[PDB]
Amino acid sequence: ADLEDNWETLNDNLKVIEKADNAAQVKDALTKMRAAALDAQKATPPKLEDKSPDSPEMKDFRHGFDILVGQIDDALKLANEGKVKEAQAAAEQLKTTRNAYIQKYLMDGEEIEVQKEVAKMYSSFQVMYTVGYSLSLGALLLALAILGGLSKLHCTRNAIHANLFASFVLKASSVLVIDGLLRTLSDGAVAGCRVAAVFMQYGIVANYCWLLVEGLYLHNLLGLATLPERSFFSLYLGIGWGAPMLFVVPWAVVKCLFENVQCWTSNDNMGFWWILRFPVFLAILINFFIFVRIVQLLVAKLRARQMHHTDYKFRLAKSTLTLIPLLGVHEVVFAFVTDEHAQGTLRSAKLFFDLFLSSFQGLLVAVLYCFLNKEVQSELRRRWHRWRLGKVLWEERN
Repeated sequence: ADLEDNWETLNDNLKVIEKADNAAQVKDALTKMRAAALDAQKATPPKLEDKSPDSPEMKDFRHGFDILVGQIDDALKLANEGKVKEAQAAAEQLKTTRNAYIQKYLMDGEEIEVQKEVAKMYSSFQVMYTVGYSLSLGALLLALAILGGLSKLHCTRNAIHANLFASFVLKASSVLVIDGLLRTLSDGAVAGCRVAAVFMQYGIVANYCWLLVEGLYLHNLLGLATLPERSFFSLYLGIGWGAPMLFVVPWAVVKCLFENVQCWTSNDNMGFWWILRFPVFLAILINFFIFVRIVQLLVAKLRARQMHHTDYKFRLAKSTLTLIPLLGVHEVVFAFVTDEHAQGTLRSAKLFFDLFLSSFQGLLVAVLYCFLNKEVQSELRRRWHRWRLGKVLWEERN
């Protein structure tokens, strides 16, 4: 019905035709273009809303679509004869008619301004996630700098975090190299982000095994609180790190050299479902059934008053069960919840909405586990006054 909708149908199906491998694909796309052209022909472009429906402009507008439908039918005849290449070549000539007959009626005084307003919004969203990730990066760089090299260093919990934070810092930095290189002999830099896109998919799944570790070593460790093994789990600590590398790295490094295109590799279906969608789904599934037993045993400690309102075990509990569903579900909606291709206008809205939450991802983890823990806040203020005292006595020495 709406002209922009039919106009989008025409553009996406041109793309379908351009990338088609057989006549049936071309035929189906041309069919959708014909139907779209027929609908658009009955609409009123913005520049002619004040004009009469019988105006010479509206008659010109409608004749352009008669020409287009004519060319579409010519391309259909070719596709129906199995002439894929000829039909594809014919489809490339539609843009010529659209530009000369219809394009002059969409770009008017008001509509040529919207073009820039929409443009400064996508470039604002471009820094809006760049800022998110830079702060998310900096948070984790600071969160690790305080936990690393301390009396916290003697903690094993403050290591299964130090790596969880290391998985989000590897990702955020990879995204700022993709973002950076995508706006800059030349192949000495063009292939430079290709090796960087590796770490991003690597550290995109990795931030889900470390999210598996946090869920299990609340259960297997604090949940049970009866088993002697606790520190010797390094055999499954920085080894859990291995699953988002083993069932990812070949499924993307070998599948890339097979069908490589741009820096940020696009949907290959067979390629990426095996690459990252495999271990991220394996991790979010088994993290739910442990989570529901976590709360099941947590409420048992209410009447028994074991895990008290001020227990260190209970603090970690109201911070890890706050990161297993929030982070888990919203980055599960990411792959397939609104799984229909639909159109580009509605597709980008999903992408930009996922990029916004996916940017400030490592900020909230750095806050929940590091900057919000009460024994972390205290040791920090302890050594601050001791350093300050240190400086005072140092000035007295000389």
